[PDB]
Amino acid sequence: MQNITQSWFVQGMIKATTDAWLKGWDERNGGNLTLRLDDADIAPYHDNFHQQPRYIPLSQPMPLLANTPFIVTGSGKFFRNVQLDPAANLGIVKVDSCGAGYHILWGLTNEAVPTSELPAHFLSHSERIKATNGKDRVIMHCHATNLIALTYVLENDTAVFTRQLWEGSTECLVVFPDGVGILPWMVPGTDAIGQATAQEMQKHSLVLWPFHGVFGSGPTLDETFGLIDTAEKSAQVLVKVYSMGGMKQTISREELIALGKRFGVTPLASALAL
Amino acid sequence: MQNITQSWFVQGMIKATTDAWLKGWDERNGGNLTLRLDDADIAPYHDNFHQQPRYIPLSQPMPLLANTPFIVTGSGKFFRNVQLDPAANLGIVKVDSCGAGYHILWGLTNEAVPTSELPAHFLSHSERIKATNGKDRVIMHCHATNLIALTYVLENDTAVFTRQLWEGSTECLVVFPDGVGILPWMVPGTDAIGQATAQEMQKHSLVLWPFHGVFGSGPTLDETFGLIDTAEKSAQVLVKVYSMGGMKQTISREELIALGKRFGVTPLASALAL
Amino acid sequence: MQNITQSWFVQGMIKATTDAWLKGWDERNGGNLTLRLDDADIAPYHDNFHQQPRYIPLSQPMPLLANTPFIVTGSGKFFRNVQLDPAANLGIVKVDSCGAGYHILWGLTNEAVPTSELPAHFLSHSERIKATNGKDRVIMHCHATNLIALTYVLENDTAVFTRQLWEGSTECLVVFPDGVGILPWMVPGTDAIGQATAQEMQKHSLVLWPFHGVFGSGPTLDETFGLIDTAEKSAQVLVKVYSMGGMKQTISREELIALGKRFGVTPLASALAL
Amino acid sequence: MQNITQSWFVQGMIKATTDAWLKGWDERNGGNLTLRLDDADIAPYHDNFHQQPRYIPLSQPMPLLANTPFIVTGSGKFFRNVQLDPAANLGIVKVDSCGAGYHILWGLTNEAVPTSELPAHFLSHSERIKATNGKDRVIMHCHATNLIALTYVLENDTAVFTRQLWEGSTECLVVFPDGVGILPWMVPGTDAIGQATAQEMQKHSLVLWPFHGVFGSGPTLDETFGLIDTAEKSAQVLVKVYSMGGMKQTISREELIALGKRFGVTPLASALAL
Ligand SMILES: O=C(O)[C@H]1O[C@@H]2O[C@H]3[C@H](O)[C@@H](O)[C@@H](O[C@H]4[C@H](O)[C@@H](O)[C@@H](O[C@H]5[C@H](O)[C@@H](O)[C@@H](O[C@H]6[C@H](O)[C@@H](O)[C@@H](O[C@H]7[C@H](O)[C@@H](O)[C@@H](O[C@H]8[C@H](O)[C@@H](O)[C@@H](O[C@H]1[C@H](O)[C@H]2O)O[C@@H]8CO)O[C@@H]7CO)O[C@@H]6C(=O)O)O[C@@H]5CO)O[C@@H]4CO)O[C@@H]3CO
Ligand SMILES: *[C@H]1CC(=O)N(c2ccc(NNc3ccccc3)cc2)C1=O
Ligand SMILES: [Zn+2]
Ligand SMILES: [Zn+2]
Ligand SMILES: [Zn+2]
Repeated sequence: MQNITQSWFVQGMIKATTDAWLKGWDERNGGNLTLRLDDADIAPYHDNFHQQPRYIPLSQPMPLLANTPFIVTGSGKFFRNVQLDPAANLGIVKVDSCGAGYHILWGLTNEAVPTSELPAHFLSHSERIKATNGKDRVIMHCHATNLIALTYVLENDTAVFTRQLWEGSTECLVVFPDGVGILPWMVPGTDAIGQATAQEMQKHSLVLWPFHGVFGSGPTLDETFGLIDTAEKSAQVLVKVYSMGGMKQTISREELIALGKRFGVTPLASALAL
Repeated sequence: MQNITQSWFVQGMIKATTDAWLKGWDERNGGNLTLRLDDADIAPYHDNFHQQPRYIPLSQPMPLLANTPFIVTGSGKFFRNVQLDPAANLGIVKVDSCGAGYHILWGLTNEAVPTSELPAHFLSHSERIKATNGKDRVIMHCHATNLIALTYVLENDTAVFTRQLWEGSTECLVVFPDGVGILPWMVPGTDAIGQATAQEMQKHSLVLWPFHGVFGSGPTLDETFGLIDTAEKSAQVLVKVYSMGGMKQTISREELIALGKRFGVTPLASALAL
Repeated sequence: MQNITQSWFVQGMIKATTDAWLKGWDERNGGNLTLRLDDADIAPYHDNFHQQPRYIPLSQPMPLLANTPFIVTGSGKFFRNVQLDPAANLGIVKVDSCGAGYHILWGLTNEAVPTSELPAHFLSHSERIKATNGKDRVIMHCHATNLIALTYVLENDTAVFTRQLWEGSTECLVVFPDGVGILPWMVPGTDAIGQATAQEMQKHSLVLWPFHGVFGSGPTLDETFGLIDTAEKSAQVLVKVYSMGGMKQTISREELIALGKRFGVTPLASALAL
Repeated sequence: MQNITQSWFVQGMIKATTDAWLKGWDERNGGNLTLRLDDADIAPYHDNFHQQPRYIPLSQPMPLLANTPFIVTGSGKFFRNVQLDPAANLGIVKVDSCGAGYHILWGLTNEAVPTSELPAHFLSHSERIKATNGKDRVIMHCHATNLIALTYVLENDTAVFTRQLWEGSTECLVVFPDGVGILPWMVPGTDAIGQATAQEMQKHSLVLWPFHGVFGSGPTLDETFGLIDTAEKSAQVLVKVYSMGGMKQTISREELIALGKRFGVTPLASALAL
């Protein structure tokens, strides 16, 4: 029998980390990746399961994610090294039936632990199932080069930042009609910043952090990568245009209304009012 | 018998799309490619043709493309994965006797359909055949990065933009003396955008969609790729000098007038006036 | 038996050169890279050892490096060509028990000689041992594109340069809390530059050569790569922000101390108080 | 301000129970009804809300239904009396932010509590959101007079039972292509019967309990009533024909394929096999 590394999800995880390394958003060990699975998916690969599932408690209870398996990226690992050693960089966990801990059933070899952003990754998983009726399954974080440079010149508010991104290209409005949410500056790695991010996940599928990076979610990896990929391309044009002397002509407010009606999308009221 | 995946026109598609994802042009699902073929080309590959060709009516009758087969890229597909699975992403179609629709013969599995810009393809394919006596065989669309940012700062004029594009490099004038078409901003995926795009093809081989991208048309795949990339290089040259404070010396009109007649080429008279 | 070229350190250094090759940092033959080894790491591979080891005396005595084996690159050797020929581009040397000479054991064939900057690498190799108690093992030098351009604009003072890099990315204060030291411009390849470069290595892990390149040290082959990669990305963001027109809001001094307080890193007082 | 008793959802809950009383399926206090609302629906009626919302703990957590309001019928109430005193027979509940209980805001005066079959209603509400993508909102239970008679004489199996009601009338195929579910006889009002009912709701929108009654689901009250109404009328002609001696000519298996293909409806596999 083929080992678990030949499964459909493991091969998918290599594709995401390999291509992000060529894009240039994951210098050193920046970025994380988590995926949601089903109990039927991992059924044939019971042989690979470790004989000692390590148990790690949860920071706070998550009743909604009871008996839910995930495949995550280990902490302190290089995204470029994932394609070379899947066993030592990845792993699978399963949330207990109570919602206060998980068991490491494979991977994370040599006392490796999941990403330190797990409280942010798990809290946003819960708030997106409710807002999508169990469709979104993937959470991704990356330090988009063109998005970080924007937070130093643009006002740090939800309205104007979302409006600016809509004018970067035509397809931007269609992909994320709900806009993006930007927080004030906060120290990473704390639960106080995970709650704020999870609060903004209730209304948007794209989250911005000033001077740090970006957050996104989607149904599958291909659709999740496309959401971030489209967002960064719009930022690339703006930085190039802004250094030329600033914007001169752009899409009018009424023009975006006509675009929204054709594709059956509802633009954000706050942003369109600008 | 050699598989259809190894044919010359299939190997042409895998080369052209992969060379566009590596240039940062086709984020998400942006981009499509239709190439005209002959009945002799598809004759040896009758074994792999589908036994139940689904019939899909065309929006408008196209008598000039009757009995003319085409190869198309699927709608909503990702240019990164075309090399990974050409059959699920590429397809072949054939126009019926009366020019009212088309049949699916191979590819486009799992209820896949040709690209949503198909009406914009056939309206321009028919016109380009008339202008160049059937030499044209490729239609290319992609989201070049530096090209789009030019529309945000320069006047959206056919003559003005072509004039600037000629001064960016010495080879640009010879490659496209006919100039590049420009259109107002409009909603994609409609037959109205198909008419306007095909209408301007009577006098230009390239059309620029503001804030969206570019439209290509040429005799073969190799020249079509280099037809737009020549304008992309002039844009990258233009972008760098613009941020420097402006352009101070360039090719003068008196230098340009003698250049074309060295090669015996007829320049665009409208741009020569400026 | 297995060739020494199939060991861990030979394959490991092949990665480091090729990765930096595509970044655009090491055109022609610029840049250097050495790694410290152990006697046990090379014990079983005496088969590839040269029968007669050539002897070269050191310019100045180095007592701390006595009887220690190293692996280095060759002078006048491009970083691209290494993967095509491991033997003709690398070499392993072992300093004598006195600290005055070394013998070439394997590699460096065809009268190959180590890099001309060997005094600068050996001087910094010894002095980093005192500071890190033998943890650091790699010294790297390469022409980082965006760090070179910064010295033309920013003043060459430790307090100003360190603060700007800390503000271009959140993680910078955690990666190099000691700051970056700046030297005056000197003629390369001499011994005067080697003594000043080592002088700054007592209080910095990143030393900048104006208009020439950067120096950095790391515990392993990958940590030293990320250290330069993290610092390069920070300078890349600062280049666009400064070129876009200016910098308007920033991370305040109160936030900077709070960020370093959480991760247990002491910022440089002189630059922090700015 | 218009009274809450004249709202669009209270006047719609009277109609559903009054109409079933004239059918005869709700003798004494048999049957109950629940409806899902939105927070905007009950916002204007804040004035009439009780100042001391009673808190009732739930048997088991229901995290998916957090912060969701409903309207239900009381326990031990007569369907005939709802039109006489709406405030004593109906009530408004709201699940808390965690999912372990609910409050009572209006109605159910003189210490009245919701129906004893709420866990069955709540568990089916949660499940049908996943299998339908948030469209089904209503759950109804009633004792069909004839459908009980069919159980005493027909084999208690899912396959033949589904196919027989499919032969009653032509519209039966279109309305419920997924058939009906039949459970082994268990004592009503238990948590075991609630879990078993929810499992069958993952496939079909009609559930049969032997000798007791029926369950239904739909987007609105009118659409939910017509599902059971169509099922009952189809079962009416069955016993009428059956009591005359049995069937003599019925619908062939072939005609079920032709009718389903006409309206783009995929029938059940096992039922169509018979
Ligand atoms: O109404 C309910 O929400 C509840 O409200 C009141 O409770 C408040 C507490 O009095 C108050 O101190 C505070 O609680 C904090 C607590 O002090 C902290 O220590 C921490 O709690 C963590 C806990 O220490 C940790 O062990 C774990 O808890 C799990 C628990 O061990 C495990 O057994 C299970 O709990 C189940 C419980 O055993 C069941 O009986 C039942 O619980 C009922 C309970 O019996 C009812 O009385 C009622 O609780 C009231 C409570 O009485 C009020 O005082 O309702 C409960 C739900 O039906 O079900 C439980 C779930 O299965 O799981 C526990 C967990 O879910 O994993 O984790 C704890 C969280 O990290 O934090 C709490 C919260 O800050 O605040 C309470 C809310 O106001
Ligand atoms: C949300 C859902 C839920 O049930 N929660 C919760 C709160 C408190 C709690 N306390 N448990 C406890 C307290 C003291 C001693 C033993 C157990 C358990 C669960 C939420 O927060
Ligand atoms: Zn980050
Ligand atoms: Zn496009
Ligand atoms: Zn140098």
